[PDB]
Amino acid sequence: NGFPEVIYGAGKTATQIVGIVQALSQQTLPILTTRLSAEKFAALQPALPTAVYHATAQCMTVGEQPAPKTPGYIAVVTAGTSDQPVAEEAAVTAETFGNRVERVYDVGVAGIHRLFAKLDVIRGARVVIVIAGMEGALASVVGGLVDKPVIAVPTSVGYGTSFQGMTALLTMLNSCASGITVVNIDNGFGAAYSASMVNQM
Amino acid sequence: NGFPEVIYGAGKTATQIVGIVQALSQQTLPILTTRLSAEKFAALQPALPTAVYHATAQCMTVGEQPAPKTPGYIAVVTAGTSDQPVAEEAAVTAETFGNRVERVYDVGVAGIHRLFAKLDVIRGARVVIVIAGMEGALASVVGGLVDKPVIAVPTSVGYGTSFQGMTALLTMLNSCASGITVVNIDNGFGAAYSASMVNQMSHPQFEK
Amino acid sequence: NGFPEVIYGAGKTATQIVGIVQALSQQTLPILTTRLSAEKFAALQPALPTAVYHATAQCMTVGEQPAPKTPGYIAVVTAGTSDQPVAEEAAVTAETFGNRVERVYDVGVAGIHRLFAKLDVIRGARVVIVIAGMEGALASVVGGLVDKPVIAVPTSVGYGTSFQGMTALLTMLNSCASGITVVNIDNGFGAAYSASMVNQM
Amino acid sequence: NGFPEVIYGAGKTATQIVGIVQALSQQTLPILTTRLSAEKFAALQPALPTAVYHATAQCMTVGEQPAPKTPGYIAVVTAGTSDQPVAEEAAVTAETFGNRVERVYDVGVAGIHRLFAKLDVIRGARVVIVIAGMEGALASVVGGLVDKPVIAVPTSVGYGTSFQGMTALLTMLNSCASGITVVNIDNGFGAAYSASMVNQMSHPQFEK
Amino acid sequence: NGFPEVIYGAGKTATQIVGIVQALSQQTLPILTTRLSAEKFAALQPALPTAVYHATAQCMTVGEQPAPKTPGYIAVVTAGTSDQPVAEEAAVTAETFGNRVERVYDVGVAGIHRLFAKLDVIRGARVVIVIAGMEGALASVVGGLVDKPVIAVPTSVGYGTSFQGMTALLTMLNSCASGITVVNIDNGFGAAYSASMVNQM
Amino acid sequence: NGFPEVIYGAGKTATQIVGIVQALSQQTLPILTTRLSAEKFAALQPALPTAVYHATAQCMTVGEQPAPKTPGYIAVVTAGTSDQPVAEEAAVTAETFGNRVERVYDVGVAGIHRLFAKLDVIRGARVVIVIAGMEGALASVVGGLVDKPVIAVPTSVGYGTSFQGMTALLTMLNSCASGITVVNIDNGFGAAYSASMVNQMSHPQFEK
Amino acid sequence: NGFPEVIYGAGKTATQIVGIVQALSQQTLPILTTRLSAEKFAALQPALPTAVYHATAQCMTVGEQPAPKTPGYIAVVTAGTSDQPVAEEAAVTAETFGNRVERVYDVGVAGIHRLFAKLDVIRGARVVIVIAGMEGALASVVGGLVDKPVIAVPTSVGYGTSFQGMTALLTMLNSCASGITVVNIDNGFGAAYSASMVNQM
Amino acid sequence: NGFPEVIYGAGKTATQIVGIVQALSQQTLPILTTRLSAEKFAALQPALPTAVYHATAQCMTVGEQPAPKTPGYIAVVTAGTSDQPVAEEAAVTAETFGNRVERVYDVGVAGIHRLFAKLDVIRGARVVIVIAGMEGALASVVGGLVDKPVIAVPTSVGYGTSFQGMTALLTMLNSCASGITVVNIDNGFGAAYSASMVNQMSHPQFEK
Ligand SMILES: [Mg+2]
Ligand SMILES: [Mg+2]
Ligand SMILES: [Mg+2]
Ligand SMILES: [Mg+2]
Ligand SMILES: [Zn+2]
Ligand SMILES: [Zn+2]
Ligand SMILES: [Zn+2]
Ligand SMILES: [Zn+2]
Repeated sequence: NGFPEVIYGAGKTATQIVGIVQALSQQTLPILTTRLSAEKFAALQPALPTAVYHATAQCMTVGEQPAPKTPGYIAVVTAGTSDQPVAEEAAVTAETFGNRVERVYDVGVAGIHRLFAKLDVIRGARVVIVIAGMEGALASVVGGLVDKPVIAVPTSVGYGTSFQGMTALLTMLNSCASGITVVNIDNGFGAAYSASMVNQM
Repeated sequence: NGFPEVIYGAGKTATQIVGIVQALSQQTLPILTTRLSAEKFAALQPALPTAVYHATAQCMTVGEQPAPKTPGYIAVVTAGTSDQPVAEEAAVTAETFGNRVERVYDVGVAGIHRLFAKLDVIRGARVVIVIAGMEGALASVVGGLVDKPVIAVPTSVGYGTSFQGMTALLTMLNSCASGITVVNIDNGFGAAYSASMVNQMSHPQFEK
Repeated sequence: NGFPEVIYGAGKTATQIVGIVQALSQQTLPILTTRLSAEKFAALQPALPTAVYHATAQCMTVGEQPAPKTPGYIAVVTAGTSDQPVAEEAAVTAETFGNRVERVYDVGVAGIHRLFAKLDVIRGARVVIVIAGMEGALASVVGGLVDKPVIAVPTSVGYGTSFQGMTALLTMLNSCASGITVVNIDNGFGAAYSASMVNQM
Repeated sequence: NGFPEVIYGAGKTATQIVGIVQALSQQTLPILTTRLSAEKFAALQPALPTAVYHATAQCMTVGEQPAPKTPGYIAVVTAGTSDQPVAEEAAVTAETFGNRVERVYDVGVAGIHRLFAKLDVIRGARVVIVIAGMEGALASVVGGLVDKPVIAVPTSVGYGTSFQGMTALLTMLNSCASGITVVNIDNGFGAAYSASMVNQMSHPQFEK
Repeated sequence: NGFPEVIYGAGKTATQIVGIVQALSQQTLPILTTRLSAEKFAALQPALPTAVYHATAQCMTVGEQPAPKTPGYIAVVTAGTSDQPVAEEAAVTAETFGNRVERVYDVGVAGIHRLFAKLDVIRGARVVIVIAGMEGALASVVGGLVDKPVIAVPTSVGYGTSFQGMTALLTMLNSCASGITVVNIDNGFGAAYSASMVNQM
Repeated sequence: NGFPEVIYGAGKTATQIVGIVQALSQQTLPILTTRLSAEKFAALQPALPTAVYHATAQCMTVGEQPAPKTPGYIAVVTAGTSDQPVAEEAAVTAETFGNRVERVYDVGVAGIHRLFAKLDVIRGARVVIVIAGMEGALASVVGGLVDKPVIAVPTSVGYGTSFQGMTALLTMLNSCASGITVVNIDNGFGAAYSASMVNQMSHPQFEK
Repeated sequence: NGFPEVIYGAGKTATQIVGIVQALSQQTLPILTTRLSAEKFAALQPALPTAVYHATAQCMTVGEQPAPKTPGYIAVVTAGTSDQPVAEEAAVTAETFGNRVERVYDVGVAGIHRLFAKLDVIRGARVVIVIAGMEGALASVVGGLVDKPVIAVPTSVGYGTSFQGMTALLTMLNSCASGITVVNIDNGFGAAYSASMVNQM
Repeated sequence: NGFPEVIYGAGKTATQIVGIVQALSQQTLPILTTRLSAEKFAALQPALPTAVYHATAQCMTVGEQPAPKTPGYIAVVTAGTSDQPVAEEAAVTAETFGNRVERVYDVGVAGIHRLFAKLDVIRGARVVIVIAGMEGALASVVGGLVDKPVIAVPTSVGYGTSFQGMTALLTMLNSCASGITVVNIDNGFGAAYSASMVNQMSHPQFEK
C-alpha cells in the first residue's frame, strides 16, 4: 500500500481515538482522522500535541508528512463557497496520501469566466475532483473541457430542490460529457482515496 | 387576445381532431395541433387537405404562418441532436404565434466551444428557450452568460437514472437566480407560449 | 445591466458582508442583500446606519433607491399568510431592481371571491408572480384568467403531503393553464429577477 | 345491503368473467363489471347476449339500470375532455347503484368561466365527484364554492412530471379542510361507490 | 351553513387570535380553534376565561355548545395510542360541529379481537373516521366490515418505513375494501368537517 | 444440502435454458425453473419431453416431485384471485423442495369472514406464506392471529398509486413485531425457499 | 406461547410503565421493555430495583431469566459499530425470549477476512440475523455462505445516500442470495421475535 | 487526443447513423457505435460492409481493433450472466480504445467461492470494472479486496423493488471509501471510457 492509516472519527470518542492513534506508535507513516469535530479536537490536543487539525476539512493528521510520492497533481475544483468543507476533506486526504494538490475554488458556471481563468491548472492535473451542490452542472462542463479522469462529488449544501445532495448526485451520474465517475454525497475522502490511486499509477 | 387556437392531440383520435378543426375552421386563422403522431396525421391527412404536418415537431398547422409581429427574435438553443423534437415543438409554436425564431441546435456542454461560437446570436434574442436532457447543464451555462429572460425545457431523453427528465428538470431549477425560469418535461409548447408573450411586449397610420 | 449589486447573505458572516458592501462604496446603484437573518442585521446596523432591513423578506438594502425604471408594474400574488416571507423577498427584490410592485396577498382559492375582488389589479400587471404552498392550485387559476407572463413560486410552508414545497412545485409545473413558468422552491429572489427583466423590455 | 354485484375485470380474462357472470346471474339483479377493455367485451359479447358495454367508461352491465332510489342527484364534474373515461366509470357505477347523476364535464380552470356557468347545477347536488388530472386545481376551486361533500378523483392523464396522477392526487389532498375527500388515481368506481352511500342517507304504504 | 367559525391557530399569534375571537362577539354560534399549542392557550386564558382547551386535540372552543344537530353519530376509530392526538382533533371538531361522537380507540389489528369487541358501535355510526399510522391496514379491515361511509386519516407517528404518514396514506388510498375515502396526513379536522356534512344530510 | 437446482428463466431464452437443463440433467433429481413464460415453454417443450409446465405459476419442473420430507405443512394464504400467480410460484417451489402445502386462497380482508372460516388450517401450518397486493392488510391480520413464523409477499397487482407493489410491501414491513418477515415484490420463490428451510428443521433403521 | 410479556416503551411514561410491569406481578415469566431511554430507566429504577437495563439495546428486563428453551443458537451478525444499538436490541430480545445467542460483530465486507474468521460460528446457528446500514451488501454475502434462515435488519445509521436505512432495506430485499427475509428498519426486536420462533420449532 | 469516434445510436435511426459513419469515415480509424439494436444493424448492414456488430454488447465498430497501447489490462468483473450485455459494452469499448481486457464473468456473491477462484486475475489488473444488479454487493466485496481503482456499474436487471438499477447504484455508492467510484445505470461505455484513461497513464526510437 504505503497508504497512511485512516481513522473514521464520526462514531468514535476522543478517548477511543487517542487509543487507536497511539496504538500506531510504530509507524514512520502518517495517520489521517476524518470527520472530526472541532470540539473533539479540543479534547485530543493535550494528548497529541504534535497533531494538526484542519478546521474546514474536519481532518486531523498526526505524523511527519514526507514528500509527495509522485510529481503530477490532483486538481480539486469547487462550484461555490458552500462546497469548501467537503472539498477541503478531499484536498487534505489527497495531500496526506502523498499527492500534490492544486485547489481551484469558486468557479461555478454562473460566472464561467472564473472557470476559464483557471483552466490551464485543471488541464494539467493527472486527476480532477469536481465538487458541487447547487451548480452540479459544473462536473459536466469540466468533464467536457479536460482529457483526464474526473471524479465528481455531490455535496448536501443547498436549497429545497437540492434534496440534500440528491439532485447533485443524479446530475453528475447523468453528465453528457464522458469520463466522469461519481462518489456518494459529501464523500470527499472517498474521492481523494481513488484520485490518489489513479494519480500514483 | 390575438393567439392562435391550440389543440392538444396526444389524448385525442384522428376522427376527434377532424371534428375540432372543422368546428374551429369557421374563423381564428392559424390552428396549432401539438403531439400529433405521424400515424394520426396520415389518417387525418385526406380529410384536412390544407394541413401541414411538421414531422419532427409532431405538430400540425392549418392556416398560413403569420409574418412576425415584433422585430426581435426568440433563440431556441439545444444541447444535443435528440433534443430536436421538443425544440421543434417550441420553434414551430413560436413561429405560429407570430415570432421570428433563430435555431441554435446542438451546442451542449460536451463541446462547449460550439456554444461560444454562436453566443452572438443568443445574446441578440429577446427571449431564449434552452432545451436539454441528461444533466441539463446547458441552461445554467446559458443563464449565466445572457441578460435576457431564459426559459429552460428539460427533455425526457436519457438512460438509467435519467428518470425521464427529472435530473434535467431539477438541475435547471437550481439555476433560477441566474435569470432562468422552467417548464415541465418535454413542454416545448409551454415554453414557446411564454417566450411569445415576453417577446411581444406599431404600424404608422399615414403612408402613401 | 443597470442591475443593482446582489449579495447572497446565507453563507456569509456579518463582517464578511460589510466587507463586500463597503467595497462597493463607488456606486450610485443600490445593493440588495437577500436571506439575511434579523440577528445578522442586528450585527450590521452600526456599520451601515443608512441601510434598510425588511423583516418578512430578510432583505437588506443599502443606497438611494431611484425612481422606477419603467411604468408598468409586477403583481405579486399569494395564496395565504404562510406565503408572505417569500413573497416579500420577491417584492423587495423587484422594487430594488427598479420595478413598481402591486402586492395582492391572501387570495387562495378556498375563498376565490378574494381573488376576483382584486382581479383588475392582476390583469393590469405586465408580469404576475404567483406564490403558493398548500394552495399551489392558485397558479393555474391565476394563469387561466390573465394574458401576461406568470412566474410561479412554490414555497416550503405546509403539512405532511406538502413534501416541503415539492407538491407545490409539481403542481405549478403541471398547470393546465398555459403561460406559467416556474422557479425553484422558496426562490422569490429568482422570480423577481426574471420578472424584472420581462417587465423592463 | 341492496348493492349490485361488482366484478373487477382488469386482471381477468373474457372466459373467466363469463364464468363469474353466469354464476352470479342466478339472482342479485344488476351486475357491474369495471375496467373491461373493448377487446375483452368483443370476445364476451356473444356469450352474454344481454350485456351492455359502456365503451368510454370501459364498464359492462347486465340487468337493467334501476330507477333512482333517492330524489337528489350526484354531480360528476370534470376538468377536461380526457377526464371523461374515469368520469364515465364514476357516472355509470353511480347510475347502476341507483343514483341520478348530473354530468358537468369539461369545466377545468383554464376557462373557469365555464365552471361558474354550471355552478347552479353543482351546488344542487347532494354529493359532488370532481375529476381532474395535471394540477388537479379543479377540486380545490369546487371544494371552496360548495357546502356539500366533495369526493375528488385524480386521473393519470398528463405528461412529464405528471407522474401518472401523483401531482393531481397530492394537490387534491392538500385541500381537504375545504370539505374534500380523495380516492386513488383513476378510481372513478371507488368515488361513485362512496358518493352513492352519501347520496342514499320511503314509499307510502296506502295508495289507490 | 350553521357551521361554527374555525380559526387555524398554527400561523397566528395568541394576540392575533384573541383579535379574531372577540371580533366574533356577535354569534350565538361556537368558535373552534385548531392546532393550538398548550403554551399558546396559556397566553389566551386570561382574555378568554370562558374558553375550553383540549390538550390531546390542541383545540380550543369558545362559546355555548348547543345540543347535537342530528341523532346519528360519527364513530372515530384508532389503531393505537400514537394516533390519539389527531383522532382527538377529529372528535372535538365533529362535536363542535354539532355531531354526536363515539370514540373507539386502540383496536389495531395486531389484537383484532378488540376491533370485534366494539364492532356493533362502529356498525351503528352514520360515518366512520378511521385513523392509523403504523397499522394503516386498519382502514381496509374496518371498510370491509361496515356498510357506511369511511373516511381514513393517515397520521405521521411511526418508524423508519412509515415515511412520516406517507405509507399510511398510500395504504388507505389502496384499500381493497370499497367505500373508503382519504384525507391528507394528520388532517383530523378535515375528516370531521366532511364527516359532519355526511352525517347531517 | 438436499435442495433442487434452480434456473431463473426471466432473463434467459428458450435455447439458453435447454442448455442449462441438459447440462444439469446428469444428476440432482428435480430442476425448478421460475418465471418461464407460456411462450418460452411452448418453444422448449419438444426439446425437453419430461418437463411439466405449471402455467399459472409460470414454473417448469423436470424430474418427479418428492414425497414431503417433514410431516408439517406450509400454508400459502392469499388475499385475492389475482394473487394466484405468485401464490402458485410459492406453492410449486415449496412442493418441489419437499414440503406439503395447504392452499388458502382468496381470503382477503374485504370479506374477512372467509379468513376466519379457514383459520383452523392456517394455525396448523408450521410456516405461513401470506400473499397480498393493494393495501396488503392481509399480512397484518394473519400475523396477529397466528404464533407460527409468517413470511409476507407483496404482489405488484393494483392500480394508480399501487406503485407496483410498494404500498403492499411497506404496509407488510410495518407489521413485523407481529412475527412477520418480508420478501421482495412478487418474490413467491424467495418466500417458499425460506419457508422450506423453516418447515424442515428421521426414518427408523430397523424395519421388517 | 411461553412468550415473555413485551412492553413497547417508546410512547409510554415511566409511571405508566411501572403500572404495566407491576400489574404483571403474577408471572413466573420475564418481562421485556424495548426502546427505553436511559433517562427513563433512571426514573424506573427505585420502583423496580430487580430490573436490568441494557444501555446499547435500550431494553429493560424484569424477572428471573430461566434457562434457554432450546439448545441451538441464534447468530446476530453486524456490519459495523454504528449497527451495535439495534443489533443489541435483537440479542437482548432473543435472549429474553429463551434463545441462546452468539454475537458476531464488525464483520462488514470492507474487511471480509473478519467475516471468514467467524464463519464457523455463523454456520452453526439455527438462525442468522444480519444487521447492516452502510454495508447492507453483508446480508447477501452472509446469505450466500449459509444454509439456514437469514433475517436481515436494515438500520438508519448512515450518510447521505443511506436515505436513513431505505437503501439498506432495498438492498436486503434485492439480495441475489436466496433465503433472506427482511424486517422494517431498526426493528431488531421484530427480527428476534421471528428468529426465536424459527429457532424453537 | 487519440480516442476513437463515438456514436450513441439509441436515439438515432439506421439511415441517420449511415450518415454519421460515412461522414466520419474520412479519417479517425476506429468508430464505436453504442446501443445499436440487432434490428438497426440488420438495416445498416448492407450499407456499411466492413462494420462488425457485437450482438450481445449491442455495439458496432468499423475499422480494425487496435493493438493494446499499454501493457496492463482492465478486468471486467461480473456478478451474473444477465450482467453480460453491459459487461460486453464495457469490454468492447475498452478494447476499441486500445486496452487489453480480461473478462471475469459470473462471480456474484451467491457463490463467492467463484470470485476467490479468480482473485489472482483481478488483483493483477490496472483498473477493475465491476458490473452487478440486484443488491450490487459484488462491488463492495471487490472494492475491499483490491488496491487498484475500481469503477462500479449498476445494471437495471432485477425484479420488483429493483427499481431498474437504483438499489444496485445506491448500494455501490455506499462503498466508495473502499476505493470504488460509480457510473450511471447500465453505463458500461462510460465505465470503460474512464478505465481506459486510468489504464493509459513508449517505443524505443533506435531499432534494427
Ligand atoms: Mg440571465
Ligand atoms: Mg366544501
Ligand atoms: Mg405472529
Ligand atoms: Mg480498493
Ligand atoms: Zn449536457
Ligand atoms: Zn386543471
Ligand atoms: Zn386486502
Ligand atoms: Zn449479487
